[PDB]
Amino acid sequence: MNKYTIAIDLGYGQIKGINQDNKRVIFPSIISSGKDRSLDTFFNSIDNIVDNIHVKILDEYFNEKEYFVGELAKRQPSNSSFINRDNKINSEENKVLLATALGLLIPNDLPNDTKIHIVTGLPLEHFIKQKQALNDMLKDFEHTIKFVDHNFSRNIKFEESNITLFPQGAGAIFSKINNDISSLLIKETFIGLIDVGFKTTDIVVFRINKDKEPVFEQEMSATLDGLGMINIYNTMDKAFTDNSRDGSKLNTEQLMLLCEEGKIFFKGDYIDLKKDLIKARKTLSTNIINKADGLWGSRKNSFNSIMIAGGGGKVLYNHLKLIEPNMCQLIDNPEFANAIGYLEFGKQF
Amino acid sequence: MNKYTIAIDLGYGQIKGINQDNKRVIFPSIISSGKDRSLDTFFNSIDNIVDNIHVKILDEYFNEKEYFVGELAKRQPSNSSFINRDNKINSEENKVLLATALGLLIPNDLPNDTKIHIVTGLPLEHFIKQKQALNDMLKDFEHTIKFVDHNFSRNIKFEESNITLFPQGAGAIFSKINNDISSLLIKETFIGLIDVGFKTTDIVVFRINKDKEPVFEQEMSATLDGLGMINIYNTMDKAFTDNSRDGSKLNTEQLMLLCEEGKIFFKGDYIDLKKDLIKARKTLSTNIINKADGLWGSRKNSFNSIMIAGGGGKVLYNHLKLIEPNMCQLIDNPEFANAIGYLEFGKQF
Amino acid sequence: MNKYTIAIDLGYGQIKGINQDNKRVIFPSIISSGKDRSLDTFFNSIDNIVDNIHVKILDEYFNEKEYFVGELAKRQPSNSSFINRDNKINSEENKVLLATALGLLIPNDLPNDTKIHIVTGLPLEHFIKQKQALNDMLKDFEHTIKFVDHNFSRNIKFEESNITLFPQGAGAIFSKINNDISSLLIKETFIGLIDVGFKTTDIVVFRINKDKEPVFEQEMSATLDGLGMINIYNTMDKAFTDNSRDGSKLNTEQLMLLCEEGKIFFKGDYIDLKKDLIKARKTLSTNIINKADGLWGSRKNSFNSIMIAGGGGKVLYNHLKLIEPNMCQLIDNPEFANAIGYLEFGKQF
Amino acid sequence: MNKYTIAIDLGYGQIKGINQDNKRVIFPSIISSGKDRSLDTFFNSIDNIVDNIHVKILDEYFNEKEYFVGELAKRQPSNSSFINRDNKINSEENKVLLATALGLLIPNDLPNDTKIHIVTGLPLEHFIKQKQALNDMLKDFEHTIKFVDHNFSRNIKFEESNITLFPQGAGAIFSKINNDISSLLIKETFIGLIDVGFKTTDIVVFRINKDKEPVFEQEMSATLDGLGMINIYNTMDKAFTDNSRDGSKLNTEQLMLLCEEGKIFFKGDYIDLKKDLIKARKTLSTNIINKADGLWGSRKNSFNSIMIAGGGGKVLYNHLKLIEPNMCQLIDNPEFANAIGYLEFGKQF
Ligand SMILES: Nc1ncnc2c1ncn2[C@@H]1O[C@H](COP(=O)(O)OP(=O)(O)O)[C@@H](O)[C@H]1O
Ligand SMILES: Nc1ncnc2c1ncn2[C@@H]1O[C@H](COP(=O)(O)OP(=O)(O)O)[C@@H](O)[C@H]1O
Ligand SMILES: Nc1ncnc2c1ncn2[C@@H]1O[C@H](COP(=O)(O)OP(=O)(O)O)[C@@H](O)[C@H]1O
Ligand SMILES: Nc1ncnc2c1ncn2[C@@H]1O[C@H](COP(=O)(O)OP(=O)(O)O)[C@@H](O)[C@H]1O
Ligand SMILES: [Mg+2]
Ligand SMILES: [Mg+2]
Ligand SMILES: [Mg+2]
Ligand SMILES: [Mg+2]
Repeated sequence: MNKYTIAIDLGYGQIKGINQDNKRVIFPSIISSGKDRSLDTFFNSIDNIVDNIHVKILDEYFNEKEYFVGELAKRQPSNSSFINRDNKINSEENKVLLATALGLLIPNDLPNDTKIHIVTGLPLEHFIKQKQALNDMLKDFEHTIKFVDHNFSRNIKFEESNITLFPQGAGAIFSKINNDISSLLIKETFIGLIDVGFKTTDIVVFRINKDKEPVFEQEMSATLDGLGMINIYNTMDKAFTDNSRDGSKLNTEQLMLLCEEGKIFFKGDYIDLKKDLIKARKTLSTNIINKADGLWGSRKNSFNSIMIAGGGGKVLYNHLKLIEPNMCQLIDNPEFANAIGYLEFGKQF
Repeated sequence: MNKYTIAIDLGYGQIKGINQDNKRVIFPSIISSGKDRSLDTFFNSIDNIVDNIHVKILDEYFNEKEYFVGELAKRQPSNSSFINRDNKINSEENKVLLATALGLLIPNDLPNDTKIHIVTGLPLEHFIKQKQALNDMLKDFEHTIKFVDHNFSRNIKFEESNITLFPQGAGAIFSKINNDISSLLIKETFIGLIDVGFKTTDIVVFRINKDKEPVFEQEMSATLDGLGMINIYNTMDKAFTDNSRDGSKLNTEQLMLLCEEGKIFFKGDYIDLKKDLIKARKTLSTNIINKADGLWGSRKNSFNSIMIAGGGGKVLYNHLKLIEPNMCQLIDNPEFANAIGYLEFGKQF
Repeated sequence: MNKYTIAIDLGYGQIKGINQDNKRVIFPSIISSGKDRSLDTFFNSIDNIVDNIHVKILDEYFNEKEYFVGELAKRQPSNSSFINRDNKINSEENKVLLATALGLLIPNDLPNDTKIHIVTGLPLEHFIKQKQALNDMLKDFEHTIKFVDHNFSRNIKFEESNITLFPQGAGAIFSKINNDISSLLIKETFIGLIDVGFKTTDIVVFRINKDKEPVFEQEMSATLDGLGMINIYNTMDKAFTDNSRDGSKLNTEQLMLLCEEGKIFFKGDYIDLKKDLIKARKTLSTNIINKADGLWGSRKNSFNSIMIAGGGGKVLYNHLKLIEPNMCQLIDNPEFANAIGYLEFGKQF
Repeated sequence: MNKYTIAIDLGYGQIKGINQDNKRVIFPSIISSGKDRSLDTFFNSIDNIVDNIHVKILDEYFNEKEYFVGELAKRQPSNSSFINRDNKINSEENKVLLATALGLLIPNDLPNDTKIHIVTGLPLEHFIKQKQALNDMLKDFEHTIKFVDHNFSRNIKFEESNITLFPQGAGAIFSKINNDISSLLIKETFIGLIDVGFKTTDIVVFRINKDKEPVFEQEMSATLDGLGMINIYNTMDKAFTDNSRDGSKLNTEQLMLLCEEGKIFFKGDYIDLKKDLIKARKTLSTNIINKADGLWGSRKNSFNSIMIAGGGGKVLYNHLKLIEPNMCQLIDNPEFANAIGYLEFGKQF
């Protein structure tokens, strides 16, 4: 047979991905130490493997460690703090999250003719800026996974001509909608793509030519580092200490429980910040419009399609609608548009 | 040895050039600053070198200033003005346009005893006026051009008796038709050449003598200063602001996009002004018919053929037909009539 | 700084060189003084500059010394001795011969700051011994060349980061077959490269690993000093005194003229030594294979392709076929095998 | 809008083409340089445009060359020598011939929003192997044609989903008889189709199923590369030189004239080679039957219809009948068997 293909996302909110065979996984970017589980196995059945990933990671050097990752690390109070996780792409913590989705997307008993073409990504301004460290790490990568409670290993090792990078959401509109939007693109019109993530937020536009082929705008597209969904979590934390006034702080779970709900269950009571929830949501999306028109002068008048994506874009649709109503819309998977955009435009390989 | 020859046109609509190979280049007269390009190479194509002219310029102090020019400069929001770009031929803006067309037309590794001829143009009412300023500038020219992201370079330095100054429209019908009009001309008549330039329209006529040689008449031929395609850009500019009723000013790109077609795209929908485009073209056509008859009394009634040139000569031909029907016609290259007219008449030396 | 590239050789029989632009020269390594060529100038057209290298050479103390070098010096009776030539890489001979092919391959129209990466060579066994002396010499190099009878000159000076030092036969099969022998190299084999030069004979092998990467074996690879084409010229010279039966002896030009053909025209008639030319070339070919197997035991069975290099192997290929038939083969440019190998593997910088 | 349909063929013998309107053209696959035809215009009236295709074809950079092509090229002594047409599918020989019939088969003044489906083919073994080689060449096809002496231009540029790819001889029976031979096809037999091409004769078989539908066999069907009418031109070329006994060689035009007649005229005489023409036609027909039954065991008895095609099939039908009498019939248009088969099966899209 031929060599296999995997597209995953290294997004700091939740690690996303979808393979060649349209199996997809998603889990928050939280890791923890792993400890052996037989007791809770007896009480509650682990029905979703992704729900309860306890994982061991092998190496030739014999430096294996058990890890709780994702949802199983989210229940941990001893997990990663996640509000200040470092953006070192070559870090050992990023090795845990990346090696997690590998065996999840590799089906059981693939032959040796199959070799995994990984397709991952960088931020837009960090694409050229942070290319070589991840190029070094994926060249460096040589491990073997071990699933606790499911008991099947995957030797994971990558040569060159098996790795592929693209910028964040590059093929999300260069592919995956580009056959669909051929009805809408006509002549010299900018289509708009916005990806609202946790740490960072990217807005990317493609100029089409007279020949109806898209071309990239590096001066009409940039990376909004420091503007993202993490600012809502940083605001709603400070609003909770404004609402509790004890000095008490939510943990890593209750903070991430808040900005989906707005009504935290604290001291047996619903400490409410519903007004401060919506105000922080109109805070962030308005701060995007200034950064949108910071790259968009009179050229906003030539737009024909505004698309938004990202998990933040799911919960800021009407908040970010005021860029251009009756034109802005929502992509089918706001979160998975990076990975499928890495998939379909990765199907050049 | 002999010296290689490149003919270029410094017309303000678009810069047009050709060398001894008959290799021809053409690009608009729009410049912008040079910005680093590594990201856009990963997205789209570079192979259209005319489309992507990022270019280093070494100066007499040999200090780099990068520039965008033409189509790459046209997509910039901070490009040159181009609607009131300076008419000074000694401008550093013109230093960008002059060296750029040379770099695409100097072949790789010419012989060392071969040097460079250049044949340029001046406006017909400005050739006596603006002769020695460009004669100073062409002799002062010592620069080194470096194509960014195509990566080949030329050190270009001229001396005296290498440059050649003719008026604009001098050799377009002196040469370039002399081998073809010999079956056309009869005796003691005039031929018609009207070069519809962008800012100024050039009108030139030749008397043929008894020996069937073109002799020039400066009293029946002059420059239409201020009359040209730049009036159509000014006319349809008001036509879009009056149709939008918003103060909606087009940029440099949309304005050239408008008067090419008349169907501008504006905020999700088209603003169609195809009707007023005919009215602006009938205006400029009438602006040439009446100014022709000032130079042409009943001496017009002794013509054999009328050719028209310029890029604006291409778009007017149906409404500029009514100067003289069944005698007016179009030259074979309305854009390249100047530079090829500079070329063969530059081969007199 | 788009720095230029020129790859040269220091071959005793002749100098082989090529630039970045794949312009290549070849000329014998024979020097003489320079004398005023104006008399022959009116007689015969001095057209081939490579045939007619009368060259003016300055130094740091501006001491101009004209030299006949190459083909014209070979025509001179008072030439370089060249069959007992000193092997000092820092010789004035090598100062001229290295500076010879520089200006013959330094192109026209170079930028002001742009330097040239020079790639050179050493004998393989002496690459440890003589690394300092050429690095002493290339750092020393500060001169100015000038070309008599072709009316152009070049500046010539280099520093470090422009120098590049790979041995003879190193990059010839490392690169230049790199993506072509990759389909031939499979697992745990050796590839054979033998340079049959004039004075020296090189043997170099490369173990390819499991990972399809060549690795070097210094103990299956050696420089056979004292074996080469210089034996055949010295053998047939005494044979010329034999078959002439008079004690008469050739000159240095007839020395290289003989064993290219074997039928020297002497005293109004040919002198036939064609039998001994077949004898000596088979005799040297016997001495190559035996000393090849001096480094090659049963590891000759671990070969998959043998290539030969140098000017001698081109005319020895029928008699050098006996190493391993249909596994041994001839490289396409037997002279320029080191040169292009110096080129692309010298293009790492 | 609605898109037109033109079916062409890239046959090395002669180009065969038809449109949606059944207006069909045929001309030999020979090109030559073009020269100014006005002297012959006055003597003989140019009526047949296909006889007299002098043509000039622009690129997208205003480079174009004069070309005689076809019968007009067969009158030229320095034309495409027709034994050495370029086997690269992206050759300029292919480029001019492809645009030739497309200039001839697009009627005048079609709407610009109405495109044209082009339907092509490849030899059967070379179809999938060279599919993307043609697929990029069809997308690269961007030209503008100009006919000398008839003076009507066509703009010619098509992308993907404007093209159509089915092999040589595939749709010849998969359409145009597949909905007509249903009285003859019953169950589990094989229909026979042999396209006798110039270079390559194709053998293709369709099995019919239980459900009275054709299914393809690839082990009973093959391309005979090097078997075709090109053997006869090569054979009789020796036969003329063996009968002349002088070394007098026929030209390209006398070659094709020979193996249509067998009686060339030569220096006041007919050099009779009719017997050698009998020798070639029985030999080639025997060679086709042998390679047919190489692919065919006792499944030759499982036949019900044997059709043949090609221009060679037009001139070998008696000798090629001897596979099976009363079953070896001839198709309607032996040249245009691919053409209408490309047309009607191209009407599926
Ligand atoms: N149902 C939801 N309710 C509230 N917030 C959500 C929801 N789904 C996703 N999010 C937010 O979106 C973020 C996920 O963004 P994502 O598309 O993964 O971007 P990145 O690639 O930067 O991780 C999460 O941090 C979360 O706060
Ligand atoms: N296809 C076209 N459609 C509309 N306008 C055109 C077209 N081609 C050229 N032009 C017009 O012609 C002008 C080019 O004139 P040109 O011959 O370059 O004269 P100049 O020497 O004054 O620059 C442009 O400014 C443009 O408006
Ligand atoms: N056509 C030829 N006929 C005979 N000998 C040749 C021919 N071409 C090259 N040679 C021999 O090859 C030698 C050139 O070897 P070369 O590859 O330059 O090695 P080196 O690097 O040691 O100089 C010359 O001395 C010459 O004797
Ligand atoms: N009337 C004819 N007489 C002799 N040969 C012919 C005649 N018509 C066609 N042919 C032969 O048939 C060939 C044409 O084959 P064709 O069907 O075009 O196949 P291809 O697709 O390979 O070009 C010509 O080369 C020619 O030799
Ligand atoms: Mg993201
Ligand atoms: Mg002009
Ligand atoms: Mg050597
Ligand atoms: Mg055919």
